[PDB]
Amino acid sequence: GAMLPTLRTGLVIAAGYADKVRRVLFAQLRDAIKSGELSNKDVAMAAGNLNRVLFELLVNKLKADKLDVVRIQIDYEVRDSQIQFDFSTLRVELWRRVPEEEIAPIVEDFARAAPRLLEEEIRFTVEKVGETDVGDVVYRIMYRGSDVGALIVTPLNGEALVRGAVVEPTPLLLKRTRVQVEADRIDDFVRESVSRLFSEAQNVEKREAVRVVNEILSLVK
Amino acid sequence: MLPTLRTGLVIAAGYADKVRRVLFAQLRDAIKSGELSNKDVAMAAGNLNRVLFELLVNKLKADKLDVVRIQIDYEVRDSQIQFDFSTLRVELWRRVPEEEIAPIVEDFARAAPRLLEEEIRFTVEKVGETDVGDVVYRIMYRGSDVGALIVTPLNGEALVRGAVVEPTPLLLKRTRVQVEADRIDDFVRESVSRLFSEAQNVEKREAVRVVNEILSLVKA
Amino acid sequence: MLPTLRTGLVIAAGYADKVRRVLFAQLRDAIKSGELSNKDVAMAAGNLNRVLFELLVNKLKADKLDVVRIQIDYEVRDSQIQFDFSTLRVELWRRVPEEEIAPIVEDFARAAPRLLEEEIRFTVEKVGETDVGDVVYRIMYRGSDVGALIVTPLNGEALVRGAVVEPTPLLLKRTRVQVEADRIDDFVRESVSRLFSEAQNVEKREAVRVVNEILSLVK
Amino acid sequence: GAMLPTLRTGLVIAAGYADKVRRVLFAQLRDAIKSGELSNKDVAMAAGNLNRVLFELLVNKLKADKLDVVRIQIDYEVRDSQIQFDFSTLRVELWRRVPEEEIAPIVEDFARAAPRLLEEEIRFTVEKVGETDVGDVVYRIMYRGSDVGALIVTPLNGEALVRGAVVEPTPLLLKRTRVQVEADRIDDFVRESVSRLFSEAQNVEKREAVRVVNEILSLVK
Repeated sequence: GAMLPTLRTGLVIAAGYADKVRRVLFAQLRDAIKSGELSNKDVAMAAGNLNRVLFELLVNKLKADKLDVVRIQIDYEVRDSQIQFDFSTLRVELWRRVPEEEIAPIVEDFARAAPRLLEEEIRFTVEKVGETDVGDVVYRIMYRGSDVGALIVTPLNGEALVRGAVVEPTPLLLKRTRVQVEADRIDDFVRESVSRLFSEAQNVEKREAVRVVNEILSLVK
Repeated sequence: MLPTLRTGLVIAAGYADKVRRVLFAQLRDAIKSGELSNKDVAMAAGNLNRVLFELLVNKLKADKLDVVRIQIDYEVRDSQIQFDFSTLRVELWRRVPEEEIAPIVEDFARAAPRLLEEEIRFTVEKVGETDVGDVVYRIMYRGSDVGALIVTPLNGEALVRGAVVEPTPLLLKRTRVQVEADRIDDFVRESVSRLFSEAQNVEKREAVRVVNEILSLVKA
Repeated sequence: MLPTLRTGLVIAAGYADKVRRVLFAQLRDAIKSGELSNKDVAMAAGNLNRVLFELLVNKLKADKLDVVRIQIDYEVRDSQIQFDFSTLRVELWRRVPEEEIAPIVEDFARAAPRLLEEEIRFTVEKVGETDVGDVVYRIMYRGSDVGALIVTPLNGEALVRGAVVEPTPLLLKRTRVQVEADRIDDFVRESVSRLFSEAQNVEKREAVRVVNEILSLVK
Repeated sequence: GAMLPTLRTGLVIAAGYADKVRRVLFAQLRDAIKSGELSNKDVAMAAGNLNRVLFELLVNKLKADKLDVVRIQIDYEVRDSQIQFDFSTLRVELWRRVPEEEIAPIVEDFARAAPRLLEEEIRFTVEKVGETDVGDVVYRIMYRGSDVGALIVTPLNGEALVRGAVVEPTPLLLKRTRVQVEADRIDDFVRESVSRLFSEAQNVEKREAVRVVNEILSLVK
């Protein structure tokens, strides 16, 4: 009734799936082999059997190219000195390669505009989402009309505290910042200043940005 | 020549964190030594990620569940990181929808047990003979070249060794059989599948190497 | 700046395959483009591996079950890889014998289950006011600094949030508690463990960023 | 019952064990989460609790430094939307850092000689093991007095085929090579030529060399 361990290859070029499967299976069963529950031979045969099935599935049925990408997982049971895969748990993902002829032109041309983009300031817009229990105001942040983050403003007297994050086009964290407000409406000040505020935000992991966006949005909902 | 930032294969939704993590790993010594600040590296990765966003999401229309692999050279000058955009390479692989894959995977879940029951059927074709008179055969699976074997005739007996890469990598270790020299060809054609039903499961790279070693003996 | 072959952490027994695999991966594009052959790369990795063997076994006296991390710069000249040995760096960690580790782990393993669910006790030390008048506290575990807490006094209420990195990373999200302003110090010293007993389990890196964000407001 | 899944960190610097533990557990339980069998919260708490316990073991009991390396594994059972660790399966390995001050000077000195050490053929020695049933001669190969490989010699007529493999000081495969030599001179020939032969051997992965050595040694008797 307990969950079974799972053989997972992660992403691998299709030409390499067989040795990925074998190496992962050996790594997972290293202790079973040292303990004498299983022999090397047992594990090699189990991996070889699974590769034999995958070959028919990936190469003959799905027609995967050797330069495509696959990810495979399957659960297995080791008991009574025998390994059995549970094929009802087999999952296969496939990604098909975009021909270089199609990509390279685009990349080449784009690389010419790149040195500009590296430095050029990101322009964002905002729309009000609501207020918190404590009277903070929450805004959604957008990049080219699409939602990418959130901002939270705490009104003071002719100033305010601002904090927020965006996930795109690069993940940024705007740490608590105190700013003088020169506009009757906080709304007006947020509209004209959001891009300037983020021009000094810090670069972080996407995961961190996502957490902060979600925390802020949760305070209004 | 320059260090290269390399992501390896990554799901597109995760490319930015991979870029950041790889760059920090590569420049950990330059930071520990004060040559660069944590901030310098974060900003470099951040700026690169911004550029990659426009490329991947706009120009290449990559979906977040696609796979990408990215590399670009960079230089560390005067405590600044500078990317060489003429070395920017991007690879893209587009996800096959579950609808196309799931039913097919489902079939093999069902057919796997009986598929494993069957001995793998191989066929052979003579390729040539070596300097010392060993006979070399190519091995095929469903008509396509997958391997090779080599047979050394002795007096009334013979040594056999070989490998196949597909449908699973198998190494046939040196095996001694009793057979008359003038029937070795008949022997190979009749018994290739039986010989390999007892071969060793190995890495593909090993089987690939053995097949090439064998074939090279009959190619001048 | 030159490319750098880097192994990351690897058991000494396996450093050779790591060096080889990393070198091929880094030169994948130069091979494709005929700048180098597979033979050239394989041979370069092989020669480097031989040199590292001598250093590891003769000079560093590394055991095959020790851990190493190696790096060295290289360039490609006239279709041949050339290593720059002035940039060779090797780090080594020596295995603590299993015989010494196992009794300690085994004994502790017996108590682990009890310890698993038990409440973590924290203490605090007031740091002081921020510019706008929130109050920051350091959080300590067993007399050691592990986190920070920031309290924003309201009208008969206070907002509290914070984080600790040890003994496990926890994030206390924005929480509104009923407390009088003159009672805040006492409330915090009295309730910090209770508050964190229902904090969010997070990554250590998240908690670190939050602790630094908070302490920077008063440093 | 069936063998349980195992949480394994691989090698990790001690200061990073908690996040490795958390990331691996999430990766392994991603499907249980997506299926509704477990929540993100369940997994986060399981990992956090384990990390809490590991903190006491690593930092206080084994007294690991943050810059040491550790590797941790423990089995766990998931069933009925509940994660339970089996602490009787907890295994921890520790490696203590060798101070830079101590290694750096050794490495720097060695690096002076490294280039001139590549102008040098690897010197192997051999010892005869025995003959195979068909009369091939098998030798063990040694480097620094230790067994690192094997060679097999098949006498022809005034000639011989030689092949073999070593795993140290770097993995090398000597492909079938035909050489001129009288049969009663093979021992002498092998002593005098093994190092010269391996100077042109193929560089391979360690496992490839191991397999050849074993297959050659298995033929003896």
